[PDB]
Amino acid sequence: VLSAADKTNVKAAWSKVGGHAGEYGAEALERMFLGFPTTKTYFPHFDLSHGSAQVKAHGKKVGDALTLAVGHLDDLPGALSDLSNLHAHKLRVDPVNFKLLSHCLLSTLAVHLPNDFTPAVHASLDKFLSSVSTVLTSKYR
Amino acid sequence: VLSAADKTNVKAAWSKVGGHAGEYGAEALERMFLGFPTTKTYFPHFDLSHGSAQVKAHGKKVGDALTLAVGHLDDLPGALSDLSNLHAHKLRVDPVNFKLLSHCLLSTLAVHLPNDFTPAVHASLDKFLSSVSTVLTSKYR
Amino acid sequence: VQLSGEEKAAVLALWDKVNEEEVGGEALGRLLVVYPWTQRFFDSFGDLSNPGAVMGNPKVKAHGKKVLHSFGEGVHHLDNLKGTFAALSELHCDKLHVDPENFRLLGNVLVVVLARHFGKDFTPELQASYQKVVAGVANALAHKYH
Amino acid sequence: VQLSGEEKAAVLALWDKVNEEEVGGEALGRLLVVYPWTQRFFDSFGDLSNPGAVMGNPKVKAHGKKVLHSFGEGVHHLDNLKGTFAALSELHCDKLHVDPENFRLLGNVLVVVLARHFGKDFTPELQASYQKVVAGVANALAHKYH
Ligand code: HEM
Ligand code: HEM
Ligand code: HEM
Ligand code: HEM
Repeated sequence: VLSAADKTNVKAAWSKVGGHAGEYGAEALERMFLGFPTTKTYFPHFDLSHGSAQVKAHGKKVGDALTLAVGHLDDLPGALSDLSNLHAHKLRVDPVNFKLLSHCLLSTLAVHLPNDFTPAVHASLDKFLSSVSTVLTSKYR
Repeated sequence: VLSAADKTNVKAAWSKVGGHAGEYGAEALERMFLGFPTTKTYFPHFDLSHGSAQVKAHGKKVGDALTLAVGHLDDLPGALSDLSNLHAHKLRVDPVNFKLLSHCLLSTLAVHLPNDFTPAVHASLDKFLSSVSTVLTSKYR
Repeated sequence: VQLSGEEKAAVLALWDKVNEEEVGGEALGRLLVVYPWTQRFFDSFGDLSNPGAVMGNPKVKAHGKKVLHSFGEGVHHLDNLKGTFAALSELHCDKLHVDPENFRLLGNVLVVVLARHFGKDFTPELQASYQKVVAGVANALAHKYH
Repeated sequence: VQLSGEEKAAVLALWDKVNEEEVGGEALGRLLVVYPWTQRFFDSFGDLSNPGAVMGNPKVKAHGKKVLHSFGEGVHHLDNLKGTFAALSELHCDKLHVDPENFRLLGNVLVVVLARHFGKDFTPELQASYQKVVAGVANALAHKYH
């Protein structure tokens, strides 16, 4: 998919994320809900303002799916196919929201890994997240 | 790349375009220059206002490249690779401009093939043009 | 929007020929078929599972007609778009939370449908003026987001 | 932009800690590396062929500082962004013809750079206020296009 150099950078960067993938996934969602209020409509108000358990669970799943993707960069459509059916076919998530989440994920990585989030790594992660987004929005039917 | 159904629709629709591909390519460029003035910066003023030969030549090349793409839907990156080097690496064409041209191309098809430009065909052509655009913006280095 | 006196007259002359029901139904139908995530907002219309179902759906036609009528109000109030669309901006942004990118998408679909219906009379120059009109409407509808 | 009194104070307090040269150079550098088509506008800066060349380039740092200084003017004039950026809108739209999408891209890069420098102090809530600020600036710069 990506270039060999990007693949190398992404695998490397994700090794530094390690066990924090789910925590970063949850924080990225929070950043997204507050920064981009239109994204809140897919979720119960209670889960966004009076709780955190369901957001954290979606956060862990986001983190796990990205970890899976990093291990299958040569075949993203095959590793993430099922998630497109859910997000596009069933829930009809507007594609713009994957761009918003991607920005919030990069923001979250910059906060926690300031020394590892170099310009070259930033560029490769951006391309990775755009490829994941492309797969997630591939099947609206 | 696209789904089997889209591939079928695109090959069919392009057979109705036939020998008019270059003429449609030139008209789509004109529509784009007038509708979206920022796109004019990549070209000599003279070619946009006091002539038409160079626009028509770019138009024919656009049409020929789309015809080539339709015959290689399974491997677009391989058929259009060289054009990405030119448009992205050498000329640094802003990616937004491929979206603008795509819209103007759909507009041009609707003008000339009103009875063949059905909703299903519109949807498949949109996906095709988006895939071509993705390839053309694949190598900024 | 930034329209010359000549462009404005051309824009209004074409609108006299626009059948809001026919064009409206077709524009909304195409939005639903070409950009299927938009279907999330129109569950009440019924079966939207395939192109034939969408284009023939009487609720799609009736709502498309209302959408086009509202575009017509904009075309006749080019100097006060924000004010003309204030209440609609409230509805779309505060109640429905429609992402503004979809306003642009609908505007572009409308232009493609005008092209389909008017053919060669929908010249590159007239399309240019219409692109300024639809951008203007999209921006006015997105006003309550900013 | 739509900012509460509490948000505004939080936004201004963070800006007191912003080194416009350091943050500015880094924001422009990242734009050039992550979105390389933007390099088309900065030929005079010299070698931009790889990340190390870009981030260390003294012209990138000097121009980034000017860009950030101008963001600072916006942060201190949140109630009159259009007026604050009128002349810059003329330059970017009428002279350079920069596509407005790139204004948003730069705004988002700036937010990522603030996050990198401030770490946990750049909370989800403070990022939210900054997103409204950068959207506001992007829109004001795009004003002469509409
Ligand atoms: C990298 C991007 C994303 C990934 C990998 C991802 C992953 C997932 C996963 C793994 C699930 C749970 C599937 C299951 O076990 O039932 C899920 C559910 C869901 N996702 Fe996402 N998601 C992403 C982005 C988004 C976005 C941007 C939104 C909307 C703004 C969204 C909205 C939802 C919703 C509404 C559910 C259903 C929750 C439930 O039923 O409890 N997702 N996602
Ligand atoms: C489907 C999309 C497009 C295709 C297939 C396409 C195709 C081509 C081809 C085949 C060439 C000539 C290569 C050669 O023989 O030297 C060319 C040149 C060029 N294209 Fe495109 N093009 C597309 C879109 C665009 C866009 C959107 C722009 C800018 C708005 C653009 C700007 C240029 C420029 C500036 C040249 C150089 C012209 C010259 O040196 O005479 N192209 N394109
Ligand atoms: C940008 C051009 C648009 C215009 C001019 C427009 C105009 C209108 C008008 C006139 C109404 C009727 C208001 C009422 O119920 O009193 C309406 C309602 C509505 N609009 Fe739009 N609209 C636009 C785009 C969109 C898009 C992009 C979406 C979402 C994909 C959308 C979703 C809706 C929905 C769900 C309703 C309520 C109708 C119902 O409850 O069935 N609109 N709009
Ligand atoms: C959206 C935030 C932006 C702000 C606040 C900003 C601000 C500025 C400022 C303060 C100047 C100096 C004006 C002068 O020369 O007197 C300038 C010039 C310039 N800007 Fe921007 N800018 C922004 C985005 C962009 C982007 C996205 C591009 C293109 C990718 C761009 C390209 C340029 C260029 C080429 C110059 C002239 C400098 C030279 O000749 O080397 N700007 N801008």
